[PDB]
Amino acid sequence: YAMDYPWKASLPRIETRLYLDQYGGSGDVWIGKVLHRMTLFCNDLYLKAAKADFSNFQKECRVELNGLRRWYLRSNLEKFGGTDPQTTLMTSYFLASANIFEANRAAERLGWARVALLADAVSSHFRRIGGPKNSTSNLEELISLVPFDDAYSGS
Amino acid sequence: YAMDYPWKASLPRIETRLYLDQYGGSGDVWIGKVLHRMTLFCNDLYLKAAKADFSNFQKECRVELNGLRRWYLRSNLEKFGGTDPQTTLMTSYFLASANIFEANRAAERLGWARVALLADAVSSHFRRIGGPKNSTSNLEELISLVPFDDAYSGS
Repeated sequence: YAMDYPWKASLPRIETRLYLDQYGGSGDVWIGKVLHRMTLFCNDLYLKAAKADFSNFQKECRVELNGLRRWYLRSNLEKFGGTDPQTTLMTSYFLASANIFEANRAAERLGWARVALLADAVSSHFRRIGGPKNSTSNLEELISLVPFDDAYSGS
Repeated sequence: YAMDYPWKASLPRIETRLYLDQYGGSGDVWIGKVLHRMTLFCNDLYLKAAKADFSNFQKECRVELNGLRRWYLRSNLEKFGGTDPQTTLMTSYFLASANIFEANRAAERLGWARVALLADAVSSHFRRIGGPKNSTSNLEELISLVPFDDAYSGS
């Protein structure tokens, strides 16, 4: 994994799932003059911390895409663009949630993935008419499909 | 003044101006059993006190007038409006400045003026077209004339 995925392109979440699938724990032994183990270093407990918090993170985020689904399919924006909405829906939430993965900054997390899906289905719409020379529908009103909050939606 | 200006028609700045003409200071003399004075509140420096409080009130009454009159021109609004827009600006800003007379509430004083132009001048526009039936544009766009404060704008 390290030779073909450099630091420059690795998401900070993909291998953290894969690191569970590669880690033995305290069933792994160092040799020396005499073989030995290290329990401040390797336990069956660091996994128990990790298979607790990452597992409920995997739990608590897949109900969010379940909640993020219908908004895309109700705000009249899913109609045009790609061949199908669902593969663009799951792609745009992956890179928007593999980076930020803690339960206190969801408002930044899901608000990222919304305006992720806003700017590309309209990027599709401009080439399908050939640029902004022959577009007539007003485009600064699509920005209101994100709900109005005071602390965010001003600027 | 007190026989034709009820409490429902008495404004807190046109009142103060109309008492300085009948204010005496220490020149007002009281009659008891003996012709006698009372130096404390019947006092001549009090007349100079409020008049020192009243000039510096009016000094911002000219510069917010000059400040607003350059904004109303460039905003392309004199297309609409009454045939005398300067006095229409006068009758709108005064109706705020006679109400709020404290200094550091200028943002309340400017906003009450700047909304009540573009909220009134549109009502002239509908008297020609018949209502909202025969409209030809999006009337929602007319807060572009309003300055952007990053806290105050969106709500």
